Amino acid sequence: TFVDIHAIQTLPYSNINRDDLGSPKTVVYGGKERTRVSSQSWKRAVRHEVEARLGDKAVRTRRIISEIAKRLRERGWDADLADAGARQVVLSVGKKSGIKLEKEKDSEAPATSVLFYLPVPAIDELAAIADEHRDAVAKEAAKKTPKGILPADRITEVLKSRNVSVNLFGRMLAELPSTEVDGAVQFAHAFTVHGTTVEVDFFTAVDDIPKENDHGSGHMNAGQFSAGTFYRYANVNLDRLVENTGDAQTARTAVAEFLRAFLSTVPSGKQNATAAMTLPDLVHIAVRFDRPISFAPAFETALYGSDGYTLRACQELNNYAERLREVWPDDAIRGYATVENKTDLAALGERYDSYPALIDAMVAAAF
Amino acid sequence: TFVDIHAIQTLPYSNINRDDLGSPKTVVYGGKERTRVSSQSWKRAVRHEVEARLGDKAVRTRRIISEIAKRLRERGWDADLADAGARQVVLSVGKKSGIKLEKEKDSEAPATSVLFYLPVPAIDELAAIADEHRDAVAKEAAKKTPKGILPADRITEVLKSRNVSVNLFGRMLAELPSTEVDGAVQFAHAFTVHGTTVEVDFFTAVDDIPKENDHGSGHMNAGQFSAGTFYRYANVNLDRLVENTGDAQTARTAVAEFLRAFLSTVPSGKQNATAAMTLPDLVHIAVRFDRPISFAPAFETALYGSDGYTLRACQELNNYAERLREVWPDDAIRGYATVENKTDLAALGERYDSYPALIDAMVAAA
Amino acid sequence: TFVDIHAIQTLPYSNINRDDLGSPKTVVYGGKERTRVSSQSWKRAVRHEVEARLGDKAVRTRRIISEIAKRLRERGWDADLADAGARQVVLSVGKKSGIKLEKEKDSEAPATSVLFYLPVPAIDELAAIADEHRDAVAKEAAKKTPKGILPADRITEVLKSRNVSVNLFGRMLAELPSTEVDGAVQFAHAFTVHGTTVEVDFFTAVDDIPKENDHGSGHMNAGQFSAGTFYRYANVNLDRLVENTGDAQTARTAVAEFLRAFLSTVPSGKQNATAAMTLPDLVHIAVRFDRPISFAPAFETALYGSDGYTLRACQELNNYAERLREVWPDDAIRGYATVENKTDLAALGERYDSYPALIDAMVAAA
Amino acid sequence: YILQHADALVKRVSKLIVNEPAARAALRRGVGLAPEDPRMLAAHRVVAPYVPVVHAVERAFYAVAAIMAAQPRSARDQEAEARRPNLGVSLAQAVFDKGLNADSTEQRLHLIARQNLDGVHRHLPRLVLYLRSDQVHIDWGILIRDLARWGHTPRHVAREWVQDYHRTLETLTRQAE
Amino acid sequence: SDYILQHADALVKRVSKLIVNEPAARAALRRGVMLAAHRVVAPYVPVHAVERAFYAVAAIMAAQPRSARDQRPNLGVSLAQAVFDKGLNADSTEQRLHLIARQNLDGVHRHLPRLVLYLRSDQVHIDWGILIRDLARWGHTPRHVAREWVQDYHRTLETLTRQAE
DNA sequence: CGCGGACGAAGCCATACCATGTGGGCTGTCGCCTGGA
DNA sequence: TCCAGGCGACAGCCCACATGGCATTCCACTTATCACTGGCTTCGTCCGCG
RNA sequence: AUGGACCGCCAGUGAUAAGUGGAAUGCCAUGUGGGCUGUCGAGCCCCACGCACGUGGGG
Repeated sequence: TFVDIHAIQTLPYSNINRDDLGSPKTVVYGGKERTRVSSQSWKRAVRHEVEARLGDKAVRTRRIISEIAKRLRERGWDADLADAGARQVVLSVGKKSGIKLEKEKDSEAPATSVLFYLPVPAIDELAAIADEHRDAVAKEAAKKTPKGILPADRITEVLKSRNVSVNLFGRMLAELPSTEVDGAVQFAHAFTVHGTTVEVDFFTAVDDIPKENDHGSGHMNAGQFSAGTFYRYANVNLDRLVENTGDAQTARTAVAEFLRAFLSTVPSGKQNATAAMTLPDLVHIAVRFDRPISFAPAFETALYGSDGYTLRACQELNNYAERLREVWPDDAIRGYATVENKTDLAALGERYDSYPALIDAMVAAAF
Repeated sequence: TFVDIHAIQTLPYSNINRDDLGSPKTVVYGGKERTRVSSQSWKRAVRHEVEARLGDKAVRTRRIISEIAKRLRERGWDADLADAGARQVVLSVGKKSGIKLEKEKDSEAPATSVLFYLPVPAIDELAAIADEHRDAVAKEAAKKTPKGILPADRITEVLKSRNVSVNLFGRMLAELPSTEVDGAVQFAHAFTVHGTTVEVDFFTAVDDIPKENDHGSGHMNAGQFSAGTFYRYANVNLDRLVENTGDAQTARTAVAEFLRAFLSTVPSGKQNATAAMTLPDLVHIAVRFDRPISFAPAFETALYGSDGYTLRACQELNNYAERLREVWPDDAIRGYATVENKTDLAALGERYDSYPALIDAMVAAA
Repeated sequence: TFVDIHAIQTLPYSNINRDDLGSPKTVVYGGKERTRVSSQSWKRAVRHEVEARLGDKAVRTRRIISEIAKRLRERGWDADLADAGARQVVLSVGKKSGIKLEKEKDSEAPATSVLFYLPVPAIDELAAIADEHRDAVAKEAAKKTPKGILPADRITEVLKSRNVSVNLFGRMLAELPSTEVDGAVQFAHAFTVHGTTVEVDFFTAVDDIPKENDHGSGHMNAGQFSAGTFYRYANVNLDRLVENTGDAQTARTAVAEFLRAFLSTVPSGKQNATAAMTLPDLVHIAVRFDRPISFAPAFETALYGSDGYTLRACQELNNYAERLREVWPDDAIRGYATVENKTDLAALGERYDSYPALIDAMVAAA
Repeated sequence: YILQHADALVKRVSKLIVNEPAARAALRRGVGLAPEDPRMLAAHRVVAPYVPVVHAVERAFYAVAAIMAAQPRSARDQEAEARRPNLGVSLAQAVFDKGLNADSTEQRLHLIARQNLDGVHRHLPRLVLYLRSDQVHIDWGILIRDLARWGHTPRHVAREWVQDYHRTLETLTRQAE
Repeated sequence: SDYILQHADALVKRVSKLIVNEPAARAALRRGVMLAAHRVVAPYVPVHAVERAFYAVAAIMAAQPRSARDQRPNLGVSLAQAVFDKGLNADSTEQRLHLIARQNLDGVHRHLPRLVLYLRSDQVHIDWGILIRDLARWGHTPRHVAREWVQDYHRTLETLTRQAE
């Protein structure tokens, strides 16, 4: 009930997700530096793709007061009645003197101090519960320091509204641990299979209008960049996912679309100026019934180069899957697709013809 | 009578169990920092796995009053009769007024100061002894400050009910030193075999619904992570384990499942954001009849890199096991499995084919 | 006639014997802090192992009245006759009104103030001498303040009954200076060879059953641990040991088993959760006929690291033993075993093959 | 002499953490660590201009500034409600009023007072954050200057916290007649 | 630690006079930003990270523009003095100092020449001697010197700023 | 029978809440070769 | 023999970013243990030794 | 040769048994490094042959 997915994807000279100063994130694995792509980045691209197709819109935000007030102004409420209304809806949960909120701003609707994660119909329904108490909201707004008047039970029941992205990726809310759902997909960081140093790109910004006595450009900097063959992995705890979704068919659709989004997508970080759109050179899905397992140790010993890295990484992943398969014997299902027909990878299962076919047959075998 | 188990397991860029400030726990060994995984974490993951298979459910908790009250509400008692009942079961032990209880919550059974560790049938049976004295409990609730009325002998004998996790890991209870059981498994902390510094990972939480069309994001931070090749070790004192379990057949099942859970499991600390699930690249079980032995000193001199660490760590553990074997001669059994067919590890015994096979042949030799 | 033994043993991240607050005991040597293991802890592990093999059970206790009364109850005496009997055996040995006792807590037999150190057959024989005067003891219990009736000469001769652990470690008894035996083994504290600071582990025992709204740990705290390469040393005054034991074969067996227990054993302080069992990486036995000598001054200048400490400690002990040997020349015996074949330690004597071989050849040469 | 700088820092940091999050987040990530650790390379911007001109003094400033920025929002919302005591007095006011465990606080106080310059910085942050978890009014300027004088002799700052703690405990108990 | 500073000082004066005097060896040492180093700076070196700390900064010295070529605070003070006086942007040099102070040994030699040359293009005074003992000190303890640079920068920047009013 | 060694006999005892400020001392360097003094 | 010069030719300039964001709750344990020995005074007698 | 000379406070000791820091997270949106260029006589010694212009051999 653990769907493991491995994939070797070689990214050209680009910068997927930079650090806090421009440089690309790097790991120190097996003694050598290795550029890496954070897990949250791919998880975000994946979610936007999955929910993109399955138009669920699992909006993550802070300014819920602003949009609840926006829905209330669309449904007839006045500006102040809407603002005080939304602030009452968020403040009417009353754990510890109501919800915790940031220092109020001059005139805009303040943003809660905790990031919510709800679908859009949830916001609409919150505005509905707010609209059902018009008189009550006005009556509290007439005071100077109002309190909660909303039925914290049902609004608290609206915050528990899950979603495909909520089910897979999970949610956290400290002030309301009753709505906290645990994630079902273990997403790992993507590190290179070979040590790569960063290359300093010197770029200049030229001004298209000339003055005499100078030819200086509009700007001068050095953006860091790096290329390499990234290794990626993810696990899907089927049991817990079917628990979150409840049904088994919706769960099957969510895992199938998840896997297709995991292979398909590529982040949008510094991609407009360095097109790095690519496809994984190796895709290996395995269905394990005891515990998920990653092939990261295969890539601890860094690979020296001057040659290619796709073939060496593929066949070396093969060897590690072979010995690992004969050291932790288990009755599991294995399948893999590959964009190179030179070698034949035996230990990776039965070579399917294409990525979507592989995903379909593996999700099918996983029920 | 000492089942020793060693294992080299290389964990990728992750954070198994953070410290009280986010960073991973680190040792200062051989002069260099070395990230480590505390023993309590692996022991917790292991027990949850063993009791998972062996559905014994060795619940560790404080709120025993609340759950006993839950059992009494399931068995017909009223809310107040259940609460006062459970408090009577707890207050009728200890050589003083009762076991130390302090500051209750608001509308809910208080929490004992000390920590209990019992199986689920033990709690149920506690509710049973409480159920046999309905009238007494009701009569005591009528007063303002009740006292103990329950037969401390049998409830005290129910608190002594052991379990697989209780047998291996042991229990402590100050108000009842008669129920304190001594552990039979020595679990060691897992330190890297090479000095590793912490890696700061700047991260951001983008927020939808833009207010100013700015690229301003709901939240920023920097979480500490680290990777490396951890060394792990554990001992199983067969003698004391057979004493706790009593039988010799139950003990064998507990030790076999212990070793398999020790290799299989990995904690659940910051895994949803970094899948650090892995298997040990080297496993060495040894059966010693005189004293347990650890290979920690072999990894004191940190290993410098730019090369791999799996092969170097494996062959170096081999060398240390060989010279150590020829310096402390002993009649022991040795076997090992390995996920690398490059080198030949002689001193580690006879290379079995797989982890469960090695475990079967070694528990058998025990 | 002095068997000196030196040993370098690196203990991993652990806490052998904590202080009165959890922290590990530390010395301020050569200006720097250094975690240490007290001498009495190792001495206790050693004795329990030696007596373990040589099943002599040199029980050190206070409740001699409780066990003498138990022996008398096994042999037919009534509970009160046994209690009063034992109290007669203890009350008939001091100057008057017997040895000093403590306030009786329960109706249970009281505990004497001093610590006795006897083997189990000694207690048995004491119960025998008490049984030889059944009628007399019963007659004394009839009074309100009884006195001594036992033949203080033979019971005093029974308290002087030695043992292997009594012979090596010695005994003290203030109220009976006639039974005081002097120890024959000088045991030293074990300090690190490099400055080590303590490090805090943050642990949270979490409760297994969830609470209605929130979920927090059951208890959070932090224990102090430390790792490092300890230096250990001990002396065995053969002359006085053969004087205490009397024979030379029993003495030879006692010193051989002492050395083997000195290398083998490791304390039991928080080992159930750290698995800090190890062996000395270097063992140097020397037999000197003039005076015992320790190598502590060699390790005064603390060692800086980022590298290993085993090799540096080994070669530095070598250097100090070489120059020290050429500054205090003497016709002594030197032998050593080592768990690291990189360097060749010349000044330590002739490299034997293994620890038990080294001990056998050195005890033989003595 | 140092207390004055201490009051400067406590002033602008006490208003800084509540008035803008950038510095509170750059300082929060520096609790209990060395002034050169890369993770704290973002805190110099705010703290570096106030140290005067030994490393014990800078350790004191950075460590306690971080402590002031890592306290929970409850402790800051009460910290911003609007001779003088050490933190020992704070511990006694915490046990006597807010019901902490006496036998525990006593052994944690003697545990911390019995350590070296580095043990007070590793054991201190969780202790003070626990005290601010119970919202006891702790004085920061005295805490830092104390840590500053903690480096010349491990006797002249410990003994006064221990004796001051017990003194104020028995005065709070004798005053409860 | 001063034993490296004095040698570095002799090297900086001899190299300064040599670059303004002889253009041949100037352009020959500038090409590295390395045989020329082996024949020019080799007699001024007593760990190879120190030697590279010498010839690397020597090349940076020979690569500076003539304006700043014909003419004790560390580099942190130099950057603060450049930012306040000569209009450099604060939010950019701060980001650059963090960027440099976070890297390892091989990183500072890669991101340092561009910034040093750029601040030098405004006739800023760099006590090259201590810069050489700083890059030499980068091997012994990296985060300590980086700390000195960042905290020194902010320290003197706010000290001079409040000093200006 | 003659006697060693060890103890014991007391005199003695003891109604007109607050504090601490300190430090300072060690180290060696080059560019080499021809010409002229 | 020692001080001093020298040692083909090796580029100049100009420009260097603006903004926005930095989270919350909770948990902090128990009990048992804490030694004696003495540094006074003379003599007579008493139990044990030879 | 000093209110001193001679002069041991001292023989015995496990601090012990128990413990997840844990759940959540795009660092992002924008950039010419540019204008200019042929790589074409002092040297230290020996010997040989020499048209006293030099040529070759061994150091």
